[PDB]
Amino acid sequence: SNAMSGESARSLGKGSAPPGPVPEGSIRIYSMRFCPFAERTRLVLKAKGIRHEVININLKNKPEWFFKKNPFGLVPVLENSQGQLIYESAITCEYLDEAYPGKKLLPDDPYEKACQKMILELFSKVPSLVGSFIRSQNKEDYAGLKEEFRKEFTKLEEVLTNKKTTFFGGNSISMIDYLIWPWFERLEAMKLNECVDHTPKLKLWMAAMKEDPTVSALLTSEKDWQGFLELYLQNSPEACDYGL
Amino acid sequence: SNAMSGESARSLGKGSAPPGPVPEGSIRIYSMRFCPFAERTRLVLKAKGIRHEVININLKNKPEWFFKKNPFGLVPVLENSQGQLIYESAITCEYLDEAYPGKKLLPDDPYEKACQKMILELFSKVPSLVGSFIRSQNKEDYAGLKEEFRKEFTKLEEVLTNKKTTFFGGNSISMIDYLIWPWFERLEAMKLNECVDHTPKLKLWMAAMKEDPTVSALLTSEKDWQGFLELYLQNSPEACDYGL
Repeated sequence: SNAMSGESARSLGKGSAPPGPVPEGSIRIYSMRFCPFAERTRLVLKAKGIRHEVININLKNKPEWFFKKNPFGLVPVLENSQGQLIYESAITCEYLDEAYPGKKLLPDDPYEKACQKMILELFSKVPSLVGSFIRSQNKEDYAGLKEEFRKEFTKLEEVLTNKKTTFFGGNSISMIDYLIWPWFERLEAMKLNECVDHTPKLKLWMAAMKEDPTVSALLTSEKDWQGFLELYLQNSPEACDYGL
Repeated sequence: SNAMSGESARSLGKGSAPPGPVPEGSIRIYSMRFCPFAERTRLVLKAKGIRHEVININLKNKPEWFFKKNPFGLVPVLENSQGQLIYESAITCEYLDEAYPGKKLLPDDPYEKACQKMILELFSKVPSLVGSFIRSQNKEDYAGLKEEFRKEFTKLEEVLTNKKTTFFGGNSISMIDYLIWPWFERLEAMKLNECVDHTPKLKLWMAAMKEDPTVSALLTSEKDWQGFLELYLQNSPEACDYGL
């Protein structure tokens, strides 16, 4: 398969040197191959056809210089040739949509843009629920979390039902779809396919997202992801490079 | 004193008569007189000179119809004559800045606009610390929380230092100052004024904000705030109307 983004780039850990300045005409993304928050930014870069380079950060052995890129020490972080730094996944995505030409991902209409950001807050509980599920130590907690997924997924189903459209912002894929897609991308890998069996519009949306050329170009092995996940929970410095 | 931002409106609770229609050319804000998040929205409405009506919600006796304005059941909520509903304080502020004429509060530059949103994230721990502080009942826990305030205020002082500006978005007042002002406005009332003494530029920004005409027009009694707070902590249905 053709390696996209920074799918083959080994991560930078403790003792790595700070990278050199970003070349003129390019934008750098500090990312992690399996981070859903950094995937939002990689999806936008691909969709808009922005020339970019990827540096992967070993999130379980972070270089001290990374905290100079983002004081929170989290990926994604964008860095341009002027040395400007942009962090927070949603801020990185909105910045790229505004600063570069190509397909316009967010609507200009103030209310429509506000709707995409309100849908993002309707989704906000999913990332921590995904977190609690992966760290689940017994069958009782495990089963209850599946019911929570169904409850949160129903709120998204309601948005699609009212909008009477395939995607969260209309007939075509827009910003909001790319912002929430990295968590749905892993549902099958997490064995959570049953959580969408009472949300038919969201299940059709997932199928339609899998067919998008940008989405499709970034898909990776479900087994590299489970393998990564096992090591990440063990706080392994080898987690972020699993499969390389 | 002269009320120009819903200071005189008794809150609507369970059983109360819901409001009429929103007049054409005006916008409604569902608010609460002492809510710092809804205050961000009131500051933006006043600064831009937007015709608006304030409806206060009794947060400790919430009408069930309010959940149809915002499924989260929180203020602020904007509602126009077309029936569009906008919620989440930061979303309500950006929407008003984009949709209406008057003074521009957010910068035109994509990076400068991204900086405002990253500074809001650097401030994001302050509301939860304020929550914990007001609930503190131990001398050790009281002193400990003050050290955390000092550390969060230092992150804000560093932004002002690096920028060499009076305000968080330049040498003139802008969106970001209004978004964080409602918490600093109350430090004196909470007996936390001394927590800003180690952050000189932050203390001068507080003085400068106090002199802004928009900030000054929304001035309230420190004692009304304190009295409201005691009752709010007791989950009293009389809290939101304190002073009326």
